Amino acid sequence: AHKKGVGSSKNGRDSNPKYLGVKKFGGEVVKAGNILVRQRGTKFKAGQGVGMGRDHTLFALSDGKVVFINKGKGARFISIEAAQTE
Amino acid sequence: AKDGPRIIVKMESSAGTGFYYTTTKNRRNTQAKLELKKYDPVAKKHVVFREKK
Amino acid sequence: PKMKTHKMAKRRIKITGTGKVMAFKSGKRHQNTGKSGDEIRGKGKGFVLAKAEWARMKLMLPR
Amino acid sequence: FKRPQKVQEEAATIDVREIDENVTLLAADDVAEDVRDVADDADYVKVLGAGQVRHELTLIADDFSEGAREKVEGAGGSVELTDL
RNA sequence: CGGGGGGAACCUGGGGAACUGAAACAUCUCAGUACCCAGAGGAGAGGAAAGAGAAAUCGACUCCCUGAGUAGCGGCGAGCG
RNA sequence: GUGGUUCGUGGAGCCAUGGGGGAAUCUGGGCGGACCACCGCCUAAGGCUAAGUACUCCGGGUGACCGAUAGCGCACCAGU
RNA sequence: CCGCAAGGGGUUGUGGCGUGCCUAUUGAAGCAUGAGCCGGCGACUCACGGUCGUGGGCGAGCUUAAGCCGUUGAGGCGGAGGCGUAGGGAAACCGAGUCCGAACAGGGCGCAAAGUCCGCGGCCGUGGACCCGAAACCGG
RNA sequence: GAGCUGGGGCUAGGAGUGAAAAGCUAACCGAGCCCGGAGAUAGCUGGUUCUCCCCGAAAUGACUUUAGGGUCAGCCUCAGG
RNA sequence: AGGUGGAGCCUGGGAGUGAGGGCGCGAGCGAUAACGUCCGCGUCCGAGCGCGGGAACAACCGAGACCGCCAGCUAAGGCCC
RNA sequence: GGGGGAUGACCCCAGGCGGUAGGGGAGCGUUCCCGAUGCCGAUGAAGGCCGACCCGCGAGGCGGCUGGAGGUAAGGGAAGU
RNA sequence: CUUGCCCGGUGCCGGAAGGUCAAGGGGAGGGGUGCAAGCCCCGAACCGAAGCCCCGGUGAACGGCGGCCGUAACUAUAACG
RNA sequence: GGACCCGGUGAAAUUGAACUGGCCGUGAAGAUGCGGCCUACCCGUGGCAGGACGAAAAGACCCCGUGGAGCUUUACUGCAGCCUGGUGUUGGCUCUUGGUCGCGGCGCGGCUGGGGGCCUAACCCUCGGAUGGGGGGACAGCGCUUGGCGGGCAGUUUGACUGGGGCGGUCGCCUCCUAAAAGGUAACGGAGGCGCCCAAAGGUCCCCUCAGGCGGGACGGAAAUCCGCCGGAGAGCGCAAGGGUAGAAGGGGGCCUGACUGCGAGGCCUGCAAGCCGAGCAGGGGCGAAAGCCGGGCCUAGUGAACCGGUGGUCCCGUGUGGAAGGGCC
Repeated sequence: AHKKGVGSSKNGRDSNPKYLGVKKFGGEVVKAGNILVRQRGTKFKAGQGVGMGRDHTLFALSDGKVVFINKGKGARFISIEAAQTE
Repeated sequence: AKDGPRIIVKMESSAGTGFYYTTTKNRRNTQAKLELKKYDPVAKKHVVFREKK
Repeated sequence: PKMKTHKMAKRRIKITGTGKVMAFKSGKRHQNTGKSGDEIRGKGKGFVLAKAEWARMKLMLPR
Repeated sequence: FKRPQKVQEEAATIDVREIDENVTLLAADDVAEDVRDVADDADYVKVLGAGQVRHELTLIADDFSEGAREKVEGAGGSVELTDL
């Protein structure tokens, strides 16, 4: 009443990472960028990454959310010109 | 839970009476009859809190 | 003549004039779940759509 | 959550504006200085607030909501059943 | 003096089942059904309450509608109700 | 220890009983659902009782019922 | 041969382009099965519920069972009930508000849009219930 | 001769008998036959009718004692905004 | 932005198949073997996507079958019989 | 779908129209119940037998021969179609 | 002619002193209502049956009845180890 | 002796229909009927078997229906029978030891338990010649509950995958690769981890700067321990991988436990349920002077519906009212 060996055979299961909302769309106080949950969002867009430059999301409200390192936590604000006096 | 007399043993802790309790998992592993910390029973707020059960 | 899984009608169930129906959250709790707290703050009421049709119906009439 | 048999008690659904109005047609009886208690639509008189009391009237019934009973005072009375 | 033998269907008692549903099947269901037995009648069944329920309210038994697919029974499942 | 009851062992009563103990004659004695106080009901452990509902072998009536492979299978020396 | 005449009938000599017919099938002429031929039987129905749509009678709408009236036999009275008339909640109970709670953060709802009875239908449940099909179990 | 036999009977069919293979039990008993549950259930198999108009399918995904079923999705169609 | 033009979105009733293959391509396995299977991107067939072609051949190249027998241009493919 | 429809219909052009499960709309005959101020037939009910008018159609009408007695509904209803 | 070897498990036969354990007796004690006598339960220390546990006997009772290394063996188990 | 020719009689399964040739090719891959071609008059009777996938029979061999029926054992359960405690119509007489509470003990006391005896009037049997005798006898038959054995029988069951059924494997969840570059996809395709744990890897406030290599000296000659240089961090992080990433999660020390209740705007993935994130609002703390962080961990695995029940809190229900059994809510 056990299990065997020499049959590696070991399928893998599912995930579901994304950039949801990609860069520069109607910004809604909701899941910003994703690739590491428990995540700790940030302020506006993010531009820090194992790449160099940065990314703007011409979309501004409360805040977004990170992914733990990847992407690059937000902080470089950027409400967007669409955040002035009505 | 999965009651496993394996250094894995579930317990709680009163609120000096603050009245009832609050959730907690544990491990004899170390410090046996050891278990204290504060909270806040329906009883006002705070209150010393032994855990033993 | 008709009745209804009176059951489910008992447990989880019961509609609003809205023509909709709901039953208490229903995450985990109330079995195994030393788990956590905030998770606790995880039992109000969960309203599943589509299917809530068998349901409602099958119940139909009194509820 | 259900019981091991029957038991139960009682009470009904009767409310404000409701009356004032359809009770406006209740004027075919005690709809003058109005000693309500129809007798037309319901069972076990209760008074729902919402609306705006009126037709100045004393009501021989079970009870009613907050405002209601209030509004009541707006321009009318309030009598309760049996013993209260 | 009466019986006993009948008799399509219907009647109460005596005894009394699997299929099948539950998408298995042991609980459950079909049911107290189908069948067999006894026996009364032209109808038997039943029938003036150590009843019902609770407004100090109701009152024979029966049957039709309604109560109600409600109160409720349950591997709270199919259903029964 | 079973029954019936909506009750499938249940907080589970009433009535009915398979075995064993085996009370009272009106301040008696069951009952209103474990039990208990108080209230309220009823008076058993014998009997008779038409009428209101069920069923068609029989006779009649009527048919958005049939017409000879339909209707009862069998319209006439057929349960032969 | 022209009882519907200058247009058609019937039969074919040639040539010209052509794989039958049904079920189940990725796919079928079939060599997969179904059927020899003709005539008649023979298969999505009824009831109670519920469910949407529609034809229409009043918006509070609507009727049990029965009482009476009945060539034809003529319907008419019957108001226990039941769905709507707020709902929200395990409940107490409150109530156009309510439950969680001790907090003005959400769930259900308010906001009338109001049905209701019936008729006729596409359906859904109980039904033997689209129609026949077996090996078996159980009673006498 | 545990011989063949006529005539008379006894047992019986979830039960008989059986010098015993599961044999024989009114010509196919691995549990007889008729009537009854009953038109048992039957993801399987077939079978499934007169014309015509309009558009136009899937043969994937998710969970199943579920894999040749079916729930929910995805792709059809009609009514209104 | 939109030349488009006719798909789109929500509510709601009625569904069916819930297992397909064939071809090109990019991958998996496989003896880079099979009209092998296994996932993907487009097409393809769907018992009529019926006709042309490639002899014949769903199916690969072209084609979208309302109907008009004794019209006209072409496709792909052809023009010694 | 849209430009005016008088009830028809007529004109443009847009615009397709191959289609099994399967979805929506429209029509056809079958035996019956109306006889919504309806009745034909011995110089034939009806079925039969045969056909070069009417309809996309499933059917109609109508004329010739047969055969002994019925039944048709101009319109709505029903169903063992 | 001759049926040998094993009762660790199993069936059985015997044992019954000891553990266990049902209904049950039999009381500590708690509980509900109780103005109170009372009036219902839960009740446990100990005594308590076969059975099972434990001791033995049991094979024409079920059943089972070893493995490899070395050694005279000019070569091979073997006489031995 | 049929078969053959005559006269008399005169069936039968199967069959859509048919005037049914060979070829080599083809199609669903073994064709008279489709293509090209070659032989080819119309019919018959006596024959000979090859093809018409000929006839017989909706394969018995196969798998599939969470079909059926028979036998088997340490399959599941249950009954028949058998053993068995207490109880009953199963009455007397005596011999006895045990418990117990009261007043190791003994004396007594109520209590009650074990047991040994002919009898005997039930009961049964007995008979043997009649109803009386005889024999057993409190038995037992036999009734009720207990418990036990119990395939003797009765009823069900004994999964899926499966590039044929079986044997073999294998089914959840975490990562890589496969996925063709958004997301995401089979394969019994590749390889590898998990059904833990840590009370201190918890919360903050305060400090640290890795592996390694080289050069110099104790106990030291791999491999420390210190001292001096070099360093897109290649070390470091409890556990598998992969992302991360020293600025640090990562290494110490200070107090501290929010490893919070009431909630959560608003999103990720999603047919379901789940799964997962999260500012900010309030009560109440902790850490810092404070600007702020704290609703366990660096993450993504450490898993489970709803019912069936336990228990600590409620004081919501409590089936005539007062309550409690019991129930709902946490």
